[PDB]
Order: sequence, then structure tokens, then C-alpha cells
Amino acid sequence: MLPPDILQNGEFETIYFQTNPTYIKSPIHIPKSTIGKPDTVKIRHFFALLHQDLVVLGLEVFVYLQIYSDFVEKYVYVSKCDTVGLEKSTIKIGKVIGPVLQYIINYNGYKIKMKNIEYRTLPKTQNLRLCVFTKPAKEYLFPNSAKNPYKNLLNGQSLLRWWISIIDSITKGWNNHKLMIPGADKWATRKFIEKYSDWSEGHIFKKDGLAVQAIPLFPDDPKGRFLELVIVECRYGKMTVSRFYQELAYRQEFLLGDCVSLIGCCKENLEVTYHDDLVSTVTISEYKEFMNLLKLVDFSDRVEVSNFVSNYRKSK
Ligand SMILES: CC(=O)SCCNC(=O)CCNC(=O)[C@H](O)C(C)(C)COP(=O)(O)OP(=O)(O)OC[C@H]1O[C@@H](n2cnc3c(N)ncnc32)[C@H](O)[C@@H]1OP(=O)(O)O
Repeated sequence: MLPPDILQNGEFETIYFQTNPTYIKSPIHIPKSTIGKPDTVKIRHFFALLHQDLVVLGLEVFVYLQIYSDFVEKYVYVSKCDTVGLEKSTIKIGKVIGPVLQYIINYNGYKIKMKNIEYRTLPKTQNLRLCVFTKPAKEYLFPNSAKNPYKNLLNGQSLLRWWISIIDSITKGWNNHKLMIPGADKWATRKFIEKYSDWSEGHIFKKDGLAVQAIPLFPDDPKGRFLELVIVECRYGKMTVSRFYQELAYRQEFLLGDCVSLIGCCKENLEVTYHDDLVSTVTISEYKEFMNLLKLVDFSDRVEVSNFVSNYRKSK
């Protein structure tokens, strides 16, 4: 997960846990009259880097397994990425995020219960989809950290360039790498990927038909937020994929936002061997309990942060 070469005294430690794999309804609407409907299994991943008693950064990633008879459609969605900045940075954040995200993408030791003692065996063929949105904000995970002396805030274009560099380095050889900047002319979007030969403009999802049957609705995703609206306004039987992305450009979040962007990469027909890797797994309630504790900590305050960390260590 993390290499000793970056740093290795014992100075830094990690928080890392997953939820127990949990069946959910598909984040992509599957028509009721469709054969070979897949089962969907979701796993939440939370990672934080600690230095001494302080949190340095955090990363939340959701993995969705669409399990078919002969293959898995595996979506990896970056939920949140954030830094604290209480101390002078001794390491480049991007060089921790990359490896952790790559580990999460490639993780295949999930203990999945049978669909209604005995765990389900997944198909060996997986098709990977990596989905990342870029949107600057003062804070995503760590309340009040924007006030901190060493928190570095990237503007939207800097943030996009940062994510492109990270994602490119961990998707080497993947079948595609897609960038969309809703509302931006294609020349402006092209400029971000001119030095990335394997990247092109657009998105990774099905191009035709209804948007709701092509695009996954991920939690707390600018794309998902519009999808939700389409569904509650019952425009879901009408709006195509192309029209969805056209109208997405005019959403307040995009049109008033700072280079809000959407990245998707795919790797097709990867043969995966199930590998047992023992990590801390928790119930959803335990996971949510942790996240709720998190949102109540003042991350501008060393005392509160150290206490949070102390309290976690005594737990497990
Ligand atoms: C919606 C989404 O999923 S995207 C959301 C992204 N997350 C956020 O916006 C949360 C708020 N923002 C942040 O927490 C940060 O700005 C992050 C996480 C985006 C990046 O943190 P950084 O510390 O900037 O990462 P990193 O350590 O790699 O620094 C990256 C660049 O900024 C420079 N930098 C880092 N710290 C500093 C600093 N204190 N002062 C000046 N420059 C700095 C690095 O040298 C590097 O510059 P280079 O491009 O010349 O190498």
C-alpha cells in the first residue's frame, strides 16, 4: 500500500478500513425486463495518513462490483480527497494518493456473502472503470482546515492537472482515459491533456439511449446530483446521454464553478485471481460513526485532532 522509500522511520502511520461488502441496488438503472441482471456489491474504503498524532490527509473511495455470470463490471469512485495542513509538508500529497488509490483499485480480497460461513466466488474477468470528479473546495473531509498555515489549496485548473497526473500514472496501459469539462470548449479541454497521449475528450459510459441507463449515480457527485434531479422530475424516460451532458454544463455547480471536471478511465477484460489480504473491515454503522466523529473535529486545532487520533488508536 505505502512504500518505505518515501519515508519509513515509524513517524507516519496509516488508518485504513473497509466496510463489509454489502449488496445494494444498481447505481445504474437496469430495465426490469432485462436478462442477466447483475448483483451489485459496494465496499467503502477510508484511508488517512498520520504523522505522529496528527492527520495529514484522507481519501475515501467507493468500489462497486456489478457481478454478472462470467464477468464483473467494477467501478471505482473517488468520493473525497483532502488535507489538513497543520504541519509543514514533508511529503508530496499526490505521491501518497496515487499508490493508495492504485491499491484500492486493484484490491480483490473482498469477503462477499452469498446472495439470498460461505462466501461468493467472483468471475475472474473484470472490466475496470475509474471515475473521478475534480472540484476545488476549502474542505471535504476536515472541517476548518482551510484556516491552517500549511494547507495548500489548489484552484480548479491546478487541481485538474494534479488529478490527471495522478490518474495517468496508475492507469498505464488502460483502454481509455477520458476527460470532460462541462461547458468548456473542446480546445480548452484539449489543453489539459495535450501531453497525455492516451487521453481524449469525452466520458466512459454508454453513448446512446437514456442517461439513467448509462450513467452511475454516485453519492455526493456533481454528475449524480443532476441525475437525481432528472429522476425526481421524471425526465428519466426522456433524457438521452448526450442531452444529459449538454444540460450538465448549465448546472450552477458547473457554470458557476471553477473548472469542475469529470474523469473516467477503463481497463477491459482483465483476468483477476482472488487474493486474500487481511484488512480491518467494519459494519456500515461503525464506518458512519467514524465519519460522523470526523465532521465534529476542529481540524484547525492540534488538541482536537490529536484526541481524535488517540481515540481511534484505542479502538482498533
Ligand atoms: C471533488 C474531488 O474529488 S477533487 C477535490 C480535491 N480536494 C480538495 O479540493 C480539498 C482541498 N484541497 C486540498 O486539500 C489540496 O489542495 C489537495 C488535496 C488538492 C492537494 O494538496 P497539495 O498539498 O497541493 O498536494 P501536493 O502536496 O502534491 O502539492 C501539489 C503542488 O502544490 C505544491 N505545494 C504543496 N504544498 C504547498 C505549499 N504549502 N505552499 C506552496 N505550494 C505547495 C507542491 O509543491 C506541488 O507543486 P508542483 O505541482 O510544482 O509539484
